[PDB]
Amino acid sequence: QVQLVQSGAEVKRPGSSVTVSCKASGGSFSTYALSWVRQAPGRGLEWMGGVIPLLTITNYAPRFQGRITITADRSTSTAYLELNSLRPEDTAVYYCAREGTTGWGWLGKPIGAFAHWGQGTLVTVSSASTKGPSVFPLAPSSKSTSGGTAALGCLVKDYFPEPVTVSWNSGALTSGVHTFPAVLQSSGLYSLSSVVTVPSSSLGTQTYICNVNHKPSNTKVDKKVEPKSCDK
Amino acid sequence: EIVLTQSPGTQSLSPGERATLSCRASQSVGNNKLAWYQQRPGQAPRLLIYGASSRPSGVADRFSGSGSGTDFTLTISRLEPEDFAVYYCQQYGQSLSTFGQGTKVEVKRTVAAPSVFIFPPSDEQLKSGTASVVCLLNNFYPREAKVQWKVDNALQSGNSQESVTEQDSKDSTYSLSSTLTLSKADYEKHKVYACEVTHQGLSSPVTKSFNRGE
Amino acid sequence: GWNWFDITNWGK
Repeated sequence: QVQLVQSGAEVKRPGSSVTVSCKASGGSFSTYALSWVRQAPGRGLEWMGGVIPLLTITNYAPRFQGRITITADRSTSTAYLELNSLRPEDTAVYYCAREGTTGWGWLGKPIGAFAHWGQGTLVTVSSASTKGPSVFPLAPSSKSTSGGTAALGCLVKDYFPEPVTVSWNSGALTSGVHTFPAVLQSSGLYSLSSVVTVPSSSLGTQTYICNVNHKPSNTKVDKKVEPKSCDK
Repeated sequence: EIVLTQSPGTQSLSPGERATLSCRASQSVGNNKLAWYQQRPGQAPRLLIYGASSRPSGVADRFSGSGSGTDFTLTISRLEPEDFAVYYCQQYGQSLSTFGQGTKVEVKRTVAAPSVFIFPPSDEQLKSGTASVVCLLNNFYPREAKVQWKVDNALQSGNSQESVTEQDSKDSTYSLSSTLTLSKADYEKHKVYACEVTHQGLSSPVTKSFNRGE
Repeated sequence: GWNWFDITNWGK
């Protein structure tokens, strides 16, 4: 069985170079072609290049020729992708992928096409520094009280880097929950919202707490969201 | 460079329907080395077809590939729930391999207008000196939707951002969230904050608003 | 045409 394991997500400053590793086990590391494919957020797949270890035969896409180096370490069955002069547009998930084979086992005839993929590695090119988010309430509209559907949520803003996870009432509440993809603000920090719609009548027979977790900054907030009361 | 064109980029189909995806090459693909991959949100791509028509062991036989030269087709006999995803073709008939831009096969369902909600900034955030106004468009279909922010009826630009969820696995709708951000000081110079929504399911724009300090 | 993608086939 062929399994490809890549190094963890990494934040890289503009202009720097990044190195992503891919450790293989199973089949044959040396005799099958290993390629690298990336995918920027919301975009398609793009073949960057590949390498055949046995004879160190590299093959790069013109678009990356001059900024890329792909190497293979046969003693550890590890392949490496190096990308220089990083720009924000290089922010993407990078995958290594090995050619598939025909027949039973994993030592049959190579098929060229990519049958084995690593889990991917998110590379974020930015000048931002790690930062925990503030978690603000999106209070249920008082102009919906009796009967109907009410909406409430939490605004998790100004954090870096990705990712942030959000659950409601420690996972007991999932129906009607929508946790949106984060957006990257002009400041270079992220922001996301999580909302849930519920029966207006439940605003008095149930509490709502969004559980926010941002591991990099060790921010772990359990924010209770309730109707806002105002005088006059 | 061989350009692979996948058109249309999106196919809205019903569960169980048949599906045919086209991949056209700018020039002949060497030895029919055309491959198809499937990719679901958050997951890595998965090989479905290689050599234009060969299906690896493990891949459901409801997927089949045909064609040669410059015209290829991926056929899905019947769409199971897990088949709604994105499909990419790739040519490797020459050293410079390329992928098509992909075709998203989503679930077609009855039109549904969005439920719109507007949230003023929390007092907690105000104390910090910033003001975020959020607008939620909930459970709508099709995906196309548009949001316009109006403060005292003045159209806003450059101060808002939005994102959309993936199609819901249960009711096949989409949801969108948009945030309008202003400094506390600027927030207090205006009175009416409104979110105007347009969608195929609305015969006319839907506006939700609140007045600062009310 | 010398297809880099056909090299491992030749070697196999």
